Amino acid sequence: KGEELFTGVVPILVELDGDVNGHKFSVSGEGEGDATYGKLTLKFICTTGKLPVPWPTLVTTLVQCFSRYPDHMKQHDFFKSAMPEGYVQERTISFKDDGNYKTRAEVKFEGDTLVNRIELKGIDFKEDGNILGHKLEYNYNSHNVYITADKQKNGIKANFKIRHNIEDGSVQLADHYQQNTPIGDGPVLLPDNHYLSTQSALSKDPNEKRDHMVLLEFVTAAGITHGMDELYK
Ligand SMILES: [Mg+2]
Repeated sequence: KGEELFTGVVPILVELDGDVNGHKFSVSGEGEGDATYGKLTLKFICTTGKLPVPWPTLVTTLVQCFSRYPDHMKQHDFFKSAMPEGYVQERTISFKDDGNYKTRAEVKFEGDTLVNRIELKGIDFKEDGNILGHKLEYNYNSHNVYITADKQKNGIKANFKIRHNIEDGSVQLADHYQQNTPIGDGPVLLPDNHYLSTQSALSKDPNEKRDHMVLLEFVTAAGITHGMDELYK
């Protein structure tokens, strides 16, 4: 059902309201996704002024329905199956030796646009730790997002660790725990264990004076046992 909404290019809107250690801010993003290619193109603007945390710390919060699910794994794509009514996605992001973010997002269609609306709350950050001291490089490593079914919730959970490069050559770890639950009452796909292989490239718009982030991302599902190789023998 839901997967049919993702055969072409879909416009995306992202709206985030944040509070980190009492620093309030908002981010708006616009772009498009084409799940056929696992591909996202988005530009984000801090609409309140200067962003009080580094942009890379917000990438995971700022639409896994655009992941490319290989045909042989189509029955494992929770995210699209929940559309158009959508899902709630919640995360706890624990920065090693530092504070944490808690996020709540609703991801659904509004007309023909896929919208991601987020509230983010950060607490217990160190004033001159890597986050509030802005010591993170403006770049982004590749990762895997490990998904498991959460039958009790008619949804999924995921766990993964983000490695953020620090300007002195060290790494800041950000442990992620996620849960997704459908908003609608219809049936969804409950997957076998698998992962999403993610890659994200961060850049700047040379004509933009606001604080912003341009993002190119590719996400591909993997990790499910297939017998396809035997076709070629
Ligand atoms: Mg306290």
